[PDB]
Amino acid sequence: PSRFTKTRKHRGHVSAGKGRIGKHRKHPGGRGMAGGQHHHRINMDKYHPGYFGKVGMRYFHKQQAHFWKPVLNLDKLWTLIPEDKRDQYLKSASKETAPVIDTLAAGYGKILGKGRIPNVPVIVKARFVSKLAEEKIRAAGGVVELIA
Amino acid sequence: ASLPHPKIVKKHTKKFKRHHSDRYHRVAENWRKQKGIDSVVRRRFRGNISQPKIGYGSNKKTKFLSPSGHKTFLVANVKDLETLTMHTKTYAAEIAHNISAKNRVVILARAKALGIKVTNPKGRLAL
Amino acid sequence: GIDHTSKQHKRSGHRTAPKSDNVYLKLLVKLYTFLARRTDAPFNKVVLKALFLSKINRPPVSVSRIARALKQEGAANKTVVVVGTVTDDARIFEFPKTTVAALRFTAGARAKIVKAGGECITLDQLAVRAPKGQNTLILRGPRNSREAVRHFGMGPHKGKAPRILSTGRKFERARGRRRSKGFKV
Amino acid sequence: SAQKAPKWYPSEDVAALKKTRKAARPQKLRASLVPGTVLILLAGRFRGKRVVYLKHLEDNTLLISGPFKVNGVPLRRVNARYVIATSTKVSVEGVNVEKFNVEYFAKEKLTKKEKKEAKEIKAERVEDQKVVDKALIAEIKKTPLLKQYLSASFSLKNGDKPHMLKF
RNA sequence: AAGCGUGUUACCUAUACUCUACCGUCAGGGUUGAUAUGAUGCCCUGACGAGUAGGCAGGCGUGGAGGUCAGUGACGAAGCCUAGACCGUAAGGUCGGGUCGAACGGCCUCUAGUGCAGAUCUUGGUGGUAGUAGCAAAUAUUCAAAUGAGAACUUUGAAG
RNA sequence: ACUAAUCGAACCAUCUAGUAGCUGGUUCCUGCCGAAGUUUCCCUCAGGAUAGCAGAAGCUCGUAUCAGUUUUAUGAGGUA
RNA sequence: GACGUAAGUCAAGGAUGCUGGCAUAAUGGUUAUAUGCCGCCCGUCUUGAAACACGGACCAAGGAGUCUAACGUCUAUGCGAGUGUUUGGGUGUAAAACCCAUACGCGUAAUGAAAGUGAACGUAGGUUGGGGCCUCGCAAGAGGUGCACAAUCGACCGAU
RNA sequence: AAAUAUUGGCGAGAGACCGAUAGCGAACAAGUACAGUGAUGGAAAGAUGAAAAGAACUUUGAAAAGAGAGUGAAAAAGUACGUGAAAUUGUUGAAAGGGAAGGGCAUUUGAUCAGACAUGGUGUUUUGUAUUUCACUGGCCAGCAUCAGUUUUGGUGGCA
Repeated sequence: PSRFTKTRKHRGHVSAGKGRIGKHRKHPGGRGMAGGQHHHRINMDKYHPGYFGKVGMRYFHKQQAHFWKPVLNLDKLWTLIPEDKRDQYLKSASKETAPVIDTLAAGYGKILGKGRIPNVPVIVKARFVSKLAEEKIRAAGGVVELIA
Repeated sequence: ASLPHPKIVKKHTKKFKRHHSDRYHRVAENWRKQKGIDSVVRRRFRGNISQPKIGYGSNKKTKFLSPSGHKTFLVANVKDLETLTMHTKTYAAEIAHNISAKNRVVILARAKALGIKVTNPKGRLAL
Repeated sequence: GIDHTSKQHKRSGHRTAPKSDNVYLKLLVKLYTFLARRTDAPFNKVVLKALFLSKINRPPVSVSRIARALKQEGAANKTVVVVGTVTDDARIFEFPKTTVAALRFTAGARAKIVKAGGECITLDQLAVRAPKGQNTLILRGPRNSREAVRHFGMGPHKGKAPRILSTGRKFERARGRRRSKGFKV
Repeated sequence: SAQKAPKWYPSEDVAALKKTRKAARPQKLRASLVPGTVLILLAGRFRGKRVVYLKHLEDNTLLISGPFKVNGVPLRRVNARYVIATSTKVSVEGVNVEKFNVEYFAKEKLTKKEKKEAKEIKAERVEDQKVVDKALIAEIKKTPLLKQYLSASFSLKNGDKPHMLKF
C-alpha cells in the first residue's frame, strides 16, 4: 500500500529524497542497457562479465522437447515407489521379486548416481543411466534395463 | 479529589507558531519545520523562534494531565461514563461536543451521582 | 561536547524480539525470556536468541542432519533441538530412535520421526522437562547454502555466480569470461 | 464511543511517603541575641520600634516587649531574622517570663463557618504585661536615657550605611 | 591615557565545564512455585543528545472499505468564525460561544487521486497604485421656451 | 520579401503527455544516524558507471587475531 | 554506617516541621502594549544569499515519486524437496466464497561451443577455530563432542 | 458454427471510482454561446423553501427601492436566494504609532480566562428510630527553623 511508502514520509522535504544537487532528472545515464560499452563499462565488467560477444554455435529451430532429460539421482530413486509400499520392499530384500521403478512414468529421463541406495535389488526402467549409477545399481543387486 | 502529582511545569507554554505565519495569511499558524537551505529559523539563529524539540517534552508523571490534575476523558453517553466509576481520582469526564442538550442533563445526572468531575458541565445549558 | 570515539546511540544491531506477530512464537519468546533470565544455563540464551532469527536465518534442518548429529559418540541419547523447521529427507532410509524439539515439523518429518519411535516435541515441551537444557544438542541448517548467497560479493575473480535470470549459452559466456574473447573476468 | 478507553488505568492508590530523615533539632540563636538586649524591629506594625528581648520561645520566635508604657509594643513574639540585636542590654533576671509559651499566644481555632465574611483585648493579656514591665521599667530607670531610647523609633538617616554601621 | 611595552591581582560572561531536575535515544539489567490486570508493560542503572543532501523509526491528519462502540444527531450532524479554554515537544486533537440545517464520529484494520507557500504554477476572486493616469486631433458654441422628478447634452425657436 | 497582425518554411489537428545529461517546483510532525565534491573509465569536463564516505537490515560471537598512539629493537628514504 | 552496653536514635540509599495570608483573577495563562537586548525575506541554484541572483501583490481551491511487467536484497506468512486452486472445470446465497484433475513454471545437477558426460576411497574426509552439550571439577578450569560459520589441503562431477 | 475481439449503437446491471476547478468538453437550451476566412478551436453556468407560501397592504421616494407590516420553522432562506471561508472593504470598539512594521527571551500595564476544598468530610442523642447543624486537609503564595546536594564568600585554629 501507499500509506507506508516513504513518499508519504517525504512530504514537506523539498526534494523528495532525491537530492538538491543531483536534481533527479529524466534519464541521466541513458535508457536501459545504454552505454554498456562506453560509460557503463565498469558496471558491465564488474557484475556482468561475458555480456558482449558471440560464443558458441547457433542451433536453428531448437526444440526443448529434444533436450528434455530430467535427471533422477540414486538417493531419489526410492521416492518413485509409493510411500505405502516403500517399507514393504526395503525389508525382506527379495531377489526373486524385485520392485520395478518406472522413472519415465514418474517424469525422469536419466538416472544419475549421487549415491548410497540400500542393498536391495530394484529393476530400473530408464532411458539413460550414467556409468557410476549403473555400477551402483548392480552393486545393490538390481538391474537397469533400458527403455524408450 | 485527585491523587497527588508533582507541580505542573509545562517547560514551554507558548505555542510554536510556524515561521512567517504572521507575515503571510496563506501560511497558517500550524507548525511546519522550515526545511530551507537558508532559513534562520532552521539554523537556530539567536533571536529567532524556538523550534519544537524533544527536550520540551513534559514530565511523564504529568502528561495529558489537566491543571486540576486529571486526565480528561471524552465521554459520549452514560455507558461511556460509567467506566469511570472506579477511576474518578484520575479521569475527569468531558462531554462530547455533539451530545444534544437533552442528553447532557442525563449525563451530568450520572456524573454528579457518581462523583466524577466533568470538564465542561456548563455547555449547552437551558437558560 | 566530547570526543565521540564511536557512533553515538548505535543500536546493538541484534534482534530483541521476533519481527513477526505470530502470537505462539511470541509465547515461546515470552517463556524462553523467563528461562534465559532465571537460569544459569547458557543454553536458554542460545534458544532465546535463535527464536528471534528470521526465515533465511532459520533454515530447514533435515532429519538427515539430525541423523548425522546422532552419530556423534556420547550423543546417541542426547535430545536434538532445532530452532526452526525440520523437513524430512529421502536420502536416508533408517532413522535412529531419538527425540527432536523444533518449532515446526513438516508432515513428512513428523511421519519419519514417529515411525522411528521418535517424539516430535515442541520447544515448550522441551522447556518443561529440560529447563537448563540437560543433554540437549542444538543444530542449525546450512545458512550459506541459500541460493541468494552465491551472488554475494560478486566481482572480478571472486568466484561467484552472477545475478542472471536466463541461464544458458549466449548469456554471460562472452568477452570477459573466456580468453578467446577479450579477457577472463 | 467518543474516546475508546485507557487500558493501563493509573493506580488509584495514594502512595505512602518514605520515612524522611529530617528531625527537628533545637535552633542555635545568634551570639548577638541574649535575653535582655534591645532589638530594633524591622517588620510588622511596630517596624523600627526599639524593644526588649526577654525569652527564646520554643517556636523559634522571640518573646519581646519594649515595655507597653515606653514604646507601646505589647508582649509579642517575633522572628529572630526580622530584628537587629544591639550592644546595649538590660537585666531582666527578675521578670517572670517562663509562663509565656506558644499555647499562650494561640490566636483561635478556625473553622469554615466562623469566617469574618464582613468583619478586643483579654484581661489576662493586660495583667501579665503589667506584671512583666513592672520589673523591666524598674530596672530601666537606673541608667540614663534608656527609656527615651526605647520610646524613640529607629530610622536610617540619610548618609549612614548599615554595612559600616554597628548597633 | 581610556595610547604603547610589561607585570600583579580583582572582576565580567558562552548553548563550553560541574551539579540537579525533566524529555528522548541507546545500552546493560531486574520483574511469574496463589503474585501481577498476565511483560512491545513496569521498573533500576549508566552514557549520550549539533546537523544539510540522505537513510530509518514512531506518530498526526484527509477521501473511501470491512468490523465494532445495540456510538453522536433536527432537543441541532457536518461546515465555518472565535486576541475563549484544555491536552500534546509537534503534526494535531478536545471543549465552550455564535452562525447553521442533516448527516457524522471513536477505536481495530484495509485502501488511495492522502497533507502545499512557492513551480514567470492553474482557475477564480480581490487589492495597493487610485478616485489616480486618462476622457486634450476633426475651429464652436450661446440664449429662451417645451417635456420632464431631474436639462451642458432631448425638442423647437433664435442667434453663431 | 510576401503568402489572413503568423514566414530562413504559414495555419490547423494528430503521432504527442515527442525528447531534454538543462531550468523551475516537488505538499505533515518528531526522534535517531548522517555525508560528498575524491579514485578509475567514458565524444568524458553541467552527466553517468565504479570504489570511497552514509543509513538500514542485521548476523557470528563476548573482551578478543584490535588501535589515525607511544616505547624498545630493527629497517627504508635523500628532502631541510 | 554513626552514636549508642544494649533499647533506640541519627545530618546514614534525595524535605521535613512550624507559621501566616488569600481562596480569587491573588499566583498563573492567553492576548495587546511598553521597555531592555537581540532578530536582514522567504524558497532555490550555489564554494558562498539579506543580496544590486532569480520566483513571490494577496487569498481560496486544484497541484507534482503513481500504476504496471519483470526482477534484486531484506522482512513476514504458508507449506516445505517440494511448491503454485482461481488457464480451466464443478459449485455458488453469484464478479464473492468453496472444491478440483492433468499439465506447466520454478526448485531438486552440473558443465561444455557442442556432441555429450554427469557428483561417497573415507563415519560425506583431514586441519585450525567454533556456540552449545556431556564428564570430571567446591570453583576457576581440564578433557570428549563439536551445528552453523571462516580459512585451508584434499576427494568427487563437467570442460581442457 | 462455437470457443475469440468489441472505448461504436441499443438495452441492462454493478462499483472500496469522481462529486460541480473533480467526473466526459458537456450534471444546466454542450459540441451550446463565443473566436477563426477556413480547417478548426470551444467555455462558463447545479442547490430558495416542505410548499411561492415569490412579500397583500401602509408610508417615503419620479422610480428603483427604503421603512413598516406579512408569508414562512427560519427572510441570519427574497429569485443578486442551501452553508457562506479568505483575500479585500465599511462601521463600531480596543490598542499603538519621531525614516518601516512584523518576531524571540523577560517582565510591567491593560483586557480576558481555568482550578481548587472549601469533600460523603478524624462523625453523632431522626419533632410517634439517614439534612452529623464545631471538623480532619491542601488549593495559591510566602516567612522562619533544622537538614541534604551544588556552590560562593569570609573569620579564626593547629601543623609541615
